[PDB]
Amino acid sequence: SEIRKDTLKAILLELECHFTWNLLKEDIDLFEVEDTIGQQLEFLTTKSRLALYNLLAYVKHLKGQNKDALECLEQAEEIIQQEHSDKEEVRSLVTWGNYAWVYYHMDQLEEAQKYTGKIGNVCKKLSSPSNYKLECPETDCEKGWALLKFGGKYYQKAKAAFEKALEVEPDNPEFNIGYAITVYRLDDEGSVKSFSLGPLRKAVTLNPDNSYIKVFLALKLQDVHAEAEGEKYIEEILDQISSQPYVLRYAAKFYRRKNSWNKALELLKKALEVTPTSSFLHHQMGLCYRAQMIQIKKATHNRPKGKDKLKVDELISSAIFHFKAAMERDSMFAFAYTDLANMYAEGGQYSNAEDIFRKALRLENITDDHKHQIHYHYGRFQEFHRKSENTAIHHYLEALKVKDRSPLRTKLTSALKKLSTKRLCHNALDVQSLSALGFVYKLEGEKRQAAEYYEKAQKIDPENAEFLTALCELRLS
Repeated sequence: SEIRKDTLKAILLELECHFTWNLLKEDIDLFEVEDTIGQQLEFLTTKSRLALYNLLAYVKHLKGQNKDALECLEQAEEIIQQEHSDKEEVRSLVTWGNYAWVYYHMDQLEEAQKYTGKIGNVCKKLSSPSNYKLECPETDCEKGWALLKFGGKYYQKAKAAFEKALEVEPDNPEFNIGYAITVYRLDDEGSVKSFSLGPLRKAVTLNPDNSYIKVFLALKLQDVHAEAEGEKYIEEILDQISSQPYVLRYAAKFYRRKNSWNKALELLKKALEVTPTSSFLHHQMGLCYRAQMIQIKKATHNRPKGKDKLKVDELISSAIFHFKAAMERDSMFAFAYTDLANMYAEGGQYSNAEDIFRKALRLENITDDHKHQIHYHYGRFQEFHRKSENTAIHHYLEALKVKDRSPLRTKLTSALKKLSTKRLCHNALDVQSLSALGFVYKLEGEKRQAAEYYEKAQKIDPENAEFLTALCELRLS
């Protein structure tokens, strides 16, 4: 019955939970997010298993695994009850909201209504101004963490949620970690900012035994050239994090940026032992082997000999090994494809690089951010290794069409201008170059120039709908 489904949905949309926080599937890699959450659940890396299971349940649903989502929600409930709180009904509202939505998506309307009913009863008892929700700092915090996990498009929204929570309890240890991590994420080659330094120090003060927050402080301290103070925090946590793969990968980053490669690898290996299925961790190892090789090549002016040549060959093979192991564990782990392809290209293995790039260019269910970077890297490969300028222009353009504002924007528009201008010097009637320039100048706001270029392209190709559309938009002035 579409009638009954829609009246229930009116109610489900009034709940506060993951299904009403606008957390879009298209903005994440579900397998990577699922891996990340799993790693955070390991060996009490967090004091917040409840939020993690609620989020994991939402992610399972997004992967089309509603039965597994129910299992996470059952684990969520057990964490609530086992706590024997006088506030177990209020603490249960997000978990109940997720239950209602999941049962709704499984076409179990009667079950969904049991949960909306329970949510309604609590809100009524507590005299909430809303029928189906109850304002609470804790829920703001949980929303904060969910937003944070969905990535860069949500960082400002996450910051707002944590600030809402902090408004009620400014010295809450948990809200402060969430706030400080968000500002850390917003601080992020830049140049790197240090707006997070204050909030991170505060969060560490409020959470003296927390390895998770300490490692971010160490990283930030490293960023502002206080590596020595940062290493003291790293040394403080090392014994506590030996079975905590999520924190280990950040401590390993700390050592990698110091060029302490064996230290970084020792930690990443500990991490892979807790979670051997992690694409993320394999890729991090590959980056670490690659960084070492680049450093050796520099120190030997690109001509390594002897034990250095030997080391370089081993590092290259080890890097390839881990990039492939990453791809094997998540066919959607796009960073592994491009880093692998770029390595083959650098070693002159063009067929191999092309094989990898073609797989990457055909991945469908990956974020626009990843497609954008894949197009960029393929464009660079075409420009500098194939020397195929038209093919490069095609992919630089696709990169911009997928994502027009990113740290790659300046590089993309500069390359498009250069190759298009060069081409137009040879053939004033090259349609691809004319329209590339029209696209770039429109994107930059140079509307007269953009119209001039598109008008030339259209006169040569009169029925091209893209040129007609771009021109219609420009004529709006």
